[PDB]
Amino acid sequence: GIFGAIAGFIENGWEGMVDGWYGFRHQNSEGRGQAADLKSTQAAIDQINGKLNRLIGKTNEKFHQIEKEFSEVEGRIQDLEKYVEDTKIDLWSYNAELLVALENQHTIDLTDSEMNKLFEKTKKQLRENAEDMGNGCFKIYHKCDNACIGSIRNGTYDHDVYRDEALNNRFQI
Amino acid sequence: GIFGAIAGFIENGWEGMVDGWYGFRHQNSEGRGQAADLKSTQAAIDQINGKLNRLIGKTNEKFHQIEKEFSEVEGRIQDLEKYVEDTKIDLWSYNAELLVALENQHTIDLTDSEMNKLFEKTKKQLRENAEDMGNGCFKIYHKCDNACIGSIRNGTYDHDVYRDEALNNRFQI
Amino acid sequence: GIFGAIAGFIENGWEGMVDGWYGFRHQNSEGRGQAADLKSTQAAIDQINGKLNRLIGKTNEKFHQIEKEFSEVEGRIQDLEKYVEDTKIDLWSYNAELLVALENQHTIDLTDSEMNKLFEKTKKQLRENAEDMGNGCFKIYHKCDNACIGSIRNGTYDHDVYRDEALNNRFQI
Amino acid sequence: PGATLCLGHHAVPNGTIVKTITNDQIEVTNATELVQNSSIGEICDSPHQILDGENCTLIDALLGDPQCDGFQNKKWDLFVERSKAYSNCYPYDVPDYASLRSLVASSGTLEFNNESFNWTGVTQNGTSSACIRRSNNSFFSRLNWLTQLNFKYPALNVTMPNNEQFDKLYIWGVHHPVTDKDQIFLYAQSSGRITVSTKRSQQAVIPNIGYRPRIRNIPSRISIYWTIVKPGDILLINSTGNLIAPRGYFKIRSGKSSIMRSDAPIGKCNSECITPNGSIPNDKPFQNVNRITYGACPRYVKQSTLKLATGMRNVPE
Amino acid sequence: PGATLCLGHHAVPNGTIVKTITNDQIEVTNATELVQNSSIGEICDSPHQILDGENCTLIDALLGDPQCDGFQNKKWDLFVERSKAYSNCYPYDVPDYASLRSLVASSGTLEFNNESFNWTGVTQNGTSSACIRRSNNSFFSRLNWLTQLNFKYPALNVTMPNNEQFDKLYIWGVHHPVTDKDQIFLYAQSSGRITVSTKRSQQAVIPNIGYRPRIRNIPSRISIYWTIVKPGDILLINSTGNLIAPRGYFKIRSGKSSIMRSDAPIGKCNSECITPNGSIPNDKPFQNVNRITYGACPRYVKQSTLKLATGMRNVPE
Amino acid sequence: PGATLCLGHHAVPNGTIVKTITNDQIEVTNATELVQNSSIGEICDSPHQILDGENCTLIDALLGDPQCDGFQNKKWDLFVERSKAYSNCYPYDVPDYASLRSLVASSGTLEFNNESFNWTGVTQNGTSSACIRRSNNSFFSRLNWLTQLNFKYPALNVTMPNNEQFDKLYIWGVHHPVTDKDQIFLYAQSSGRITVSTKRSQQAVIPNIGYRPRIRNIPSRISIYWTIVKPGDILLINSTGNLIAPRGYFKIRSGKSSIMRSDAPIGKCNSECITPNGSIPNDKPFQNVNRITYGACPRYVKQSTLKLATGMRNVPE
Ligand SMILES: *[C@@H]1O[C@H](CO)[C@@H](O[C@@H]2O[C@H](CO)[C@@H](O[C@@H]3O[C@H](CO)[C@@H](O)[C@H](O[C@H]4O[C@H](CO)[C@@H](O)[C@H](O)[C@@H]4O)[C@@H]3O)[C@H](O)[C@H]2NC(C)=O)[C@H](O)[C@H]1NC(C)=O
Ligand SMILES: *[C@@H]1O[C@H](CO)[C@@H](O[C@@H]2O[C@H](CO)[C@@H](O[C@@H]3O[C@H](CO)[C@@H](O)[C@H](O[C@H]4O[C@H](CO)[C@@H](O)[C@H](O)[C@@H]4O)[C@@H]3O)[C@H](O)[C@H]2NC(C)=O)[C@H](O)[C@H]1NC(C)=O
Ligand SMILES: *[C@@H]1O[C@H](CO)[C@@H](O[C@@H]2O[C@H](CO)[C@@H](O[C@@H]3O[C@H](CO)[C@@H](O)[C@H](O[C@H]4O[C@H](CO)[C@@H](O)[C@H](O)[C@@H]4O)[C@@H]3O)[C@H](O)[C@H]2NC(C)=O)[C@H](O)[C@H]1NC(C)=O
Ligand SMILES: *[C@@H]1O[C@H](CO)[C@@H](O[C@@H]2O[C@H](CO)[C@@H](O[C@@H]3O[C@H](CO)[C@@H](O)[C@H](O)[C@@H]3O)[C@H](O)[C@H]2NC(C)=O)[C@H](O)[C@H]1NC(C)=O
Ligand SMILES: *[C@@H]1O[C@H](CO)[C@@H](O[C@@H]2O[C@H](CO)[C@@H](O[C@@H]3O[C@H](CO)[C@@H](O)[C@H](O)[C@@H]3O)[C@H](O)[C@H]2NC(C)=O)[C@H](O)[C@H]1NC(C)=O
Ligand SMILES: *[C@@H]1O[C@H](CO)[C@@H](O[C@@H]2O[C@H](CO)[C@@H](O[C@@H]3O[C@H](CO)[C@@H](O)[C@H](O)[C@@H]3O)[C@H](O)[C@H]2NC(C)=O)[C@H](O)[C@H]1NC(C)=O
Ligand SMILES: *[C@@H]1O[C@H](CO)[C@@H](O[C@@H]2O[C@H](CO)[C@@H](O)[C@H](O)[C@H]2NC(C)=O)[C@H](O)[C@H]1NC(C)=O
Ligand SMILES: *[C@@H]1O[C@H](CO)[C@@H](O[C@@H]2O[C@H](CO)[C@@H](O)[C@H](O)[C@H]2NC(C)=O)[C@H](O)[C@H]1NC(C)=O
Ligand SMILES: *[C@@H]1O[C@H](CO)[C@@H](O[C@@H]2O[C@H](CO)[C@@H](O)[C@H](O)[C@H]2NC(C)=O)[C@H](O)[C@H]1NC(C)=O
Ligand SMILES: *[C@@H]1O[C@H](CO)[C@@H](O[C@@H]2O[C@H](CO)[C@@H](O)[C@H](O)[C@H]2NC(C)=O)[C@H](O)[C@H]1NC(C)=O
Ligand SMILES: *[C@@H]1O[C@H](CO)[C@@H](O[C@@H]2O[C@H](CO)[C@@H](O)[C@H](O)[C@H]2NC(C)=O)[C@H](O)[C@H]1NC(C)=O
Ligand SMILES: *[C@@H]1O[C@H](CO)[C@@H](O[C@@H]2O[C@H](CO)[C@@H](O)[C@H](O)[C@H]2NC(C)=O)[C@H](O)[C@H]1NC(C)=O
Ligand SMILES: *[C@@H]1O[C@H](CO)[C@@H](O)[C@H](O)[C@H]1NC(C)=O
Ligand SMILES: *[C@@H]1O[C@H](CO)[C@@H](O)[C@H](O)[C@H]1NC(C)=O
Ligand SMILES: *[C@@H]1O[C@H](CO)[C@@H](O)[C@H](O)[C@H]1NC(C)=O
Ligand SMILES: *[C@@H]1O[C@H](CO)[C@@H](O)[C@H](O)[C@H]1NC(C)=O
Ligand SMILES: *[C@@H]1O[C@H](CO)[C@@H](O)[C@H](O)[C@H]1NC(C)=O
Ligand SMILES: *[C@@H]1O[C@H](CO)[C@@H](O)[C@H](O)[C@H]1NC(C)=O
Ligand SMILES: *[C@@H]1O[C@H](CO)[C@@H](O)[C@H](O)[C@H]1NC(C)=O
Ligand SMILES: *[C@@H]1O[C@H](CO)[C@@H](O)[C@H](O)[C@H]1NC(C)=O
Ligand SMILES: *[C@@H]1O[C@H](CO)[C@@H](O)[C@H](O)[C@H]1NC(C)=O
Ligand SMILES: *[C@@H]1O[C@H](CO)[C@@H](O)[C@H](O)[C@H]1NC(C)=O
Repeated sequence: GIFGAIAGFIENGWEGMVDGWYGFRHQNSEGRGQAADLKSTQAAIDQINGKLNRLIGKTNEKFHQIEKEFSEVEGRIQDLEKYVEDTKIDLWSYNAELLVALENQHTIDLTDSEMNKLFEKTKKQLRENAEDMGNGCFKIYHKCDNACIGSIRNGTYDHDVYRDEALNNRFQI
Repeated sequence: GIFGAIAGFIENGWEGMVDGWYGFRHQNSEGRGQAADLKSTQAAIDQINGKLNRLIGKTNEKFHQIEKEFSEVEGRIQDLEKYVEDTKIDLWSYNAELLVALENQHTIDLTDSEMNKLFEKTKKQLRENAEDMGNGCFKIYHKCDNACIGSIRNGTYDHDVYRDEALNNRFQI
Repeated sequence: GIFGAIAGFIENGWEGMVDGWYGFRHQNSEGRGQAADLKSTQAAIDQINGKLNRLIGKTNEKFHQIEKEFSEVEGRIQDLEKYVEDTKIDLWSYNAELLVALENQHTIDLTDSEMNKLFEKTKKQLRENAEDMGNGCFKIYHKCDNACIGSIRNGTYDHDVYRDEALNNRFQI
Repeated sequence: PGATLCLGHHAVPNGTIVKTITNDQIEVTNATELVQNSSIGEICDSPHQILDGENCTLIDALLGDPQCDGFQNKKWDLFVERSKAYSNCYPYDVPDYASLRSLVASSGTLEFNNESFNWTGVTQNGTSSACIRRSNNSFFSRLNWLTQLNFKYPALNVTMPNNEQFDKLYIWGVHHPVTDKDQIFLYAQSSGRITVSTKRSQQAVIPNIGYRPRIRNIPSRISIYWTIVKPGDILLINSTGNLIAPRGYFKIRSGKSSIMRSDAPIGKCNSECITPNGSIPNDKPFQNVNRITYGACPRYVKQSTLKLATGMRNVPE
Repeated sequence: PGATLCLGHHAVPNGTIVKTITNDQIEVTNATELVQNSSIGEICDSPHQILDGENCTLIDALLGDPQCDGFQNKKWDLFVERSKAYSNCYPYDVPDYASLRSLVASSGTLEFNNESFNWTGVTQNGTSSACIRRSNNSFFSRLNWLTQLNFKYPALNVTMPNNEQFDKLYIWGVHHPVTDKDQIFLYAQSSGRITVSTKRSQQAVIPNIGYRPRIRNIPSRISIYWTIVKPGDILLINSTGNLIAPRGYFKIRSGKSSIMRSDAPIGKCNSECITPNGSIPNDKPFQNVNRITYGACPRYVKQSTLKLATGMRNVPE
Repeated sequence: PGATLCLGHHAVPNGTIVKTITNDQIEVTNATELVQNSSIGEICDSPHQILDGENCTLIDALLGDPQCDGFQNKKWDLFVERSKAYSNCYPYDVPDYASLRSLVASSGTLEFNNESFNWTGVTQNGTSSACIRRSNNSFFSRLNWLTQLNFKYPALNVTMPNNEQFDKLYIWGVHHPVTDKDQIFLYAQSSGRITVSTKRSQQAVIPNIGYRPRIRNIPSRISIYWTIVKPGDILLINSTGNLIAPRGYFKIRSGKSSIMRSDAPIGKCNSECITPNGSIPNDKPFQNVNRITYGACPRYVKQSTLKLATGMRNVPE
């Protein structure tokens, strides 16, 4: 995808994450765990639902039209009726092909984007207390128990609380 | 937007910025201020003008066509004339709907991108002398008066001049 | 482009890189050199080939249609035949114009993206051992001979080997 | 020691293949179908007013073929013509059959008003053994077969003004006898002539006496014509033999009515979109069931499937 | 202490709602309208050559109805036909009226060249009280009503070669008298016959004697026909009564000319795009004023508004 | 000291200008053309079955003009009609020429089966000096000019049932003599009449005696008509003079056949896409060579060039 996260620097998805589309796995002093991120998940879902709302249940009413099957050979007029219809169908068929290709490229890109946004947000949050391992994981350079990990996931992590501990751990020899 | 800056990590826009689309607000020893960034502003504007030039004042000449209103009931030929026109109009109406949707998605994304590019450029510029607070703001870890702030905005900021001061401030206990 | 790398923070391309689309130039103790990155190059090429495969050698068969040139003045029927064809051609001409514009915007953006992905990957790889100079170049803060540079290009660079040396060089006065 | 925090995304074991700008096969976590590819095999009677032609074509119902008497004055949103339909009255043809069928279909009504035409000097109500109604010889219900009276057929010059605020549709015909003999027996002179006119139109027809191949054992024919008469205008029938006279006019309306050829049975159900194959759901934007449709329908396309991604790229473990 | 440097973007207090791929309502700082939804209510006389039909249809101007004499030999880019137009000469019809109107409209000229047809044995220049010109009985200016001379109408066999490098358009007609009496009074024999031919065509017409409903109190008619004669070809009129003869030919050109039904007044102004509602600006790519257009025009669409974002997402403080 | 590692991308000295959403001129490293703008100037004989009309129109080959005898029973995917084609048999016209040409073109075969029509009381095989075959007077090969025998022409009433499982296409005509004299010399009565009918159709034609401008010095004409007869149906020719009789029927098929007007020479080569300019390669999705095409062809567009970027933005050093 165009952001390079999904099928990119994130090696693979998590089949065992069934309560969200994006989220966090951690390991700390109290174990290892997983939690879905609802905001990023909802952001992706809302956008996909927006597309769907623009395409599902939105059909157009037509009534009396032209004939499109013919039991007799007639020549010029019938040639024209058939050509008009063939023309129309090919144009709509093209429209449908293009629409799906564009929509699908865009869906993949926007979902990749949301993954990237969550990663970026988390990176900035951690400030000088963690380093990016390159695979979507941060090495957090301080004790970070379950409440600490929760604080990161919930946006209440105060980097200043841990900064001294983290800098000492990062920049030791 | 797809970059996550506008309506993303940048909490909101600035109604009081009327001389550009993107820019800088600062606080330092001499006060607080705002300045537009002309390059990013112009980059967005140029792209939007490029679209507009592809759509405004570019109409197509048609002369003798077919009739499209009828005062008598005729059957087959008139059915065909009406169907051809209805076909055409629906195809153009689709084209117009799609065009605007795609153009608008793209305009939002490109403007988000330019915001992101300016942020990234500034981040790299500051090197080890500042940290990203996560909301589009950098905490600059050295005295940075008005000329200093101007130097950042103008691309003449020499990070080496302040690096010792900044590192000492960043990595203290 | 939408990522800001190609014709952005990367000042210009390299005419002397003829064995790949993206790559690395270095300077170290043993000289200066260039090497193509095959993975990023192939990623761009694969995507462009994917487009091409969707457009080249994929034509549609039509046989008996309507007449489109006329040696006599006839009025209503001929007006309709001409209008149907003019309608069709204008719709396809629009489709072709739009297709190329969208495809080309996308090709520029995806190639910009791949440049950006390679830059990001390299940045993360280097961890605390290098700093981004803002122009696509990293200042690597340790001795990094040819095998070392090769290790970065090949994804076998172990940042821990050099970290002490690099931190000392980065954070000196 | 510290901690590790990894950002990630879901994946499924059963992904779906979709197309993009650059890839004709890429796996996403989920997708939805945009092409409706099936029908339920019946035409729902709701919410459109369906009129099943059964054995009658619309034109037979119009003329009043005896098996079509139950159709008198009925309206429809959609008239459904069956492939088994057949005529069983006097054999006939309609020059520009297709246009008459179309304009009646589109009008959406068989509403007929009788009018008292002044037919003096001729025998009215001619019947035939080729058009049996309730075991008697009969004729088209809406047509009046005029023949000689007292071995005479005088020149008709009959007027009917349209003082309504709607158009009137007149259906009338010409009889083509099989022989010069039969011609004189029916109309008292060797050559028929019909002129039907209005202020803004005139249709002139001469019969062609002669044999045609037998249809239901009848080698003679009737040719059917129509004339629309607007408000303030007048119908003039100026004839000297061979006229198959109108008994009145059909109302012509405008609206959403049409006709469809189908052998799908009518069901007691509710579906907005009708195709000849049966009604189809209209949740999807596209369909490949039939290019022929009526109502709020997905657009016909050639593809049998188009999958819209409704999830991210699927990257299994 | 140090400093803080924040990157940001503008916003406005009055944003505009636009559509995207995923959102049918999202606010941006600015947008521009892509659908032209209004006209100025008049058809600008520039830059296209406008010919206002006034009381004349193009066909009436062609035939030379007396109120249309001011139209002789005029050209147009766009002929404008008014709904109030009416004929006031001999009542007539034109089989395939629509095609003649179209081909003349498209030709864009009423240029007429007189030709000296050899009309021997008949009285030329027949007139009528149903076609008053300058208080006298008259006739269509471009048509020559031929009648009997000395109670005879001999067989005409008149030739006119096209030795020009353009096509010639011939307009001619058939008169349908009201009675067998009137027929003999005018043409000396009971049955008319007209044959108009070229190397590559032949049109044969028999008059139909009889009453039609009165139009401006006249119950007789003229049926109008046309014939195009190419370079190297020849017009042959082989007639024995009832001919309404051409006096010459119209030039047929090709180019950008057309015809439009409109009641919008002509204004002294300059606008490229004409609709029946009036001229419309053509800055926008689309329009919902009228599917009928002439000139450099936005394309007709069903939407009444389509807003193109010309700014970023608007995120007020 | 340390090291420097710079990331970058290639560039070329000779970039190509392409269009995007926002820029009508942006330079990329490489691009490919999507509009085919040239032909090789010849129509390849493979892989479609090409039938070069040479001097014959399809209709002349159908009727059996003597220069077209080599065309008998031939099939085609594409019939190519040359602008130099000319008729050299009895001068004729075809009402709705365009439709007959179309339906034969589309059928793709000149397969003709002779049938033994019962022509009793008339002289068969009439010939003319206007249709020379091998230095003798002749006629259209597929038509049978019937004339009087022993100064009589009795009433024909000839039947031909279609007991095949295909449709039959019948071509027949009416002769229009130049004089009442010539009429009697040929058909023994002053007035011809032809009626051709089936169960589901009837075509009636009266000859028009009179002069037409000479074509190859002949001032008389034949008018050509056609009749399709389905399985279970019957052809009835009920005539009393002036009939140009069919000798049999053409098979009508359906499939991929057509006709094209072109003066491009036929080459010994292989190309899927044919235009009147010559065959064109079909690698590109679009083409601006000709709106007229046959086979697997790029779609006609107005643009003469559309460049698809196949590389990144080009940023020279
Ligand atoms: C894969 O993607 C598709 C498309 O996003 C997704 O299908 C959607 O699933 C939802 C939920 O299952 C469907 O919503 C339902 O639609 C039906 C039929 O129209 C309605 O009857 C339902 O209404 C009831 O339920 C609602 C709450 O869910 C109540 O609020 C309501 O009052 C009713 O009780 C309901 O709206 C939706 O129709 C489909 N969409 C499509 C296009 O099929 C699918 O679930 C995804 N698959 C996976 C594995 O994620
Ligand atoms: C919201 O977005 C729209 C579209 O981007 C934007 O409208 C544009 O504004 C500009 C400037 O106001 C317009 O440019 C003018 O157009 C008129 C009419 O065609 C011309 O007469 C003008 O020419 C004069 O001015 C020029 C300098 O501005 C001179 O160089 C010239 O010689 C003339 O003196 C001028 O070109 C433009 O037409 C519109 N575009 C559209 C599509 O309406 C609008 O301003 C934006 N709104 C906000 C609040 O930003
Ligand atoms: C600029 O972009 C275009 C489009 O990407 C690019 O053109 C392509 O180049 C390749 C390689 O030169 C072409 O591939 C060849 O096509 C021909 C004709 O169809 C085939 O005969 C060739 O087959 C032989 O070679 C193959 C290996 O290359 C063998 O495997 C095979 O068995 C045959 O021996 C071959 O496939 C391709 O056709 C074009 N595409 C187009 C659309 O023109 C061009 O090279 C790029 N320019 C630069 C400077 O990069
Ligand atoms: C002119 O030719 C037509 C067509 O061939 C002739 O029509 C045929 O006339 C005979 C005479 O009765 C018909 O025969 C009848 O058939 C029915 C049905 O099977 C049968 O029950 C009767 O006992 C009788 O045999 C025949 O069907 C009919 N054919 C067609 C195709 O219509 C006609 O006779 C000729 N006319 C003249 C005046 O010579
Ligand atoms: C055949 O029928 C037609 C149609 O009904 C008859 O036409 C009518 O003829 C009368 C006789 O003059 C016309 O009356 C005149 O009307 C004018 C206008 O108001 C009036 O000023 C005269 O004093 C006179 O009353 C009548 O308008 C006309 N109707 C129509 C509809 O055209 C015709 O008479 C019949 N023909 C024959 C030969 O019997
Ligand atoms: C009715 O008018 C037509 C059309 O003008 C007359 O046709 C013309 O008839 C003459 C008499 O023979 C033709 O002349 C011949 O021309 C040939 C070819 O050059 C020449 O070789 C002969 O020696 C002779 O001169 C003339 O071509 C022909 N014109 C056309 C246009 O067909 C016809 O004579 C008139 N008919 C009657 C019955 O009066
Ligand atoms: C709906 O009916 C149409 C028309 O009968 C079907 O399309 C035809 O299918 C048959 C058999 O598969 C083919 O021989 C014809 O060529 C098809 N005709 C056209 C015009 O496509 C169609 O298969 C039916 N669809 C469904 C879903 O029942
Ligand atoms: C429609 O026509 C069919 C066939 O003509 C009718 O079915 C026949 O009806 C007769 C008379 O009652 C029965 O004797 C036969 O059993 C039926 N024949 C066949 C082949 O089915 C049918 O009844 C008519 N339907 C309507 C609604 O009028
Ligand atoms: C331009 O004129 C057209 C045609 O008269 C108008 O469209 C019609 O509007 C009336 C009244 O609103 C409706 O009853 C018709 O159904 C409309 N006809 C069609 C074909 O759409 C149109 O409103 C006018 N537009 C402007 C801007 O003046
Ligand atoms: C177009 O026709 C109208 C109506 O026939 C003409 O207006 C009438 O002209 C007469 C004769 O001078 C006047 O007595 C009336 O006052 C007008 N009647 C009405 C109802 O307006 C009009 O003059 C004609 N216009 C042109 C340009 O010839
Ligand atoms: C193919 O032939 C077509 C038709 O003859 C050419 O298009 C015409 O070109 C001439 C001369 O340039 C113009 O006068 C006509 O107006 C054109 N007609 C149409 C319908 O466009 C075309 O130039 C030829 N193309 C090639 C590549 O040979
Ligand atoms: C097609 O017709 C042309 C012209 O009628 C024929 O060419 C002439 O043939 C004659 C008779 O042998 C020669 O005397 C001339 O030299 C030719 N004239 C011209 C102007 O070329 C040609 O032979 C015919 N072609 C076919 C295939 O029948
Ligand atoms: C974080 O939010 C979760 C979700 O509701 C909550 O249960 C948890 O207590 C929070 N943890 C911390 C440390 O704030
Ligand atoms: C930065 O550029 C501005 C804009 O012109 C200029 O006025 C200012 O003096 C510059 N400041 C510095 C510190 O370079
Ligand atoms: C890196 O990969 C290249 C490419 O094959 C190889 O030749 C080189 O030896 C590698 N260098 C190191 C230091 O791993
Ligand atoms: C994938 O498998 C699950 C598990 O049974 C099933 O519920 C789901 O509907 C499947 N989804 C798709 C899109 O195939
Ligand atoms: C019309 O009716 C009148 C009066 O009955 C009669 O003289 C005339 O011949 C009729 N016309 C036709 C064409 O039958
Ligand atoms: C928004 O308001 C300003 C202030 O009056 C006005 O000048 C401007 O034109 C408005 N713009 C839009 C797009 O509504
Ligand atoms: C054509 O003119 C000739 C000579 O005047 C005449 O004999 C013939 O009858 C005319 N034909 C017609 C159809 O009037
Ligand atoms: C650019 O120049 C090179 C060097 O001669 C040439 O081989 C190549 O084909 C050119 N490419 C394009 C796309 O013009
Ligand atoms: C008519 O010509 C055909 C074909 O040359 C021949 O078989 C037949 O015997 C001829 N018929 C007569 C009656 O001369
Ligand atoms: C049809 O043939 C029969 C018998 O030969 C004859 O009486 C009748 O006049 C013919 N009809 C025509 C129109 O020639």
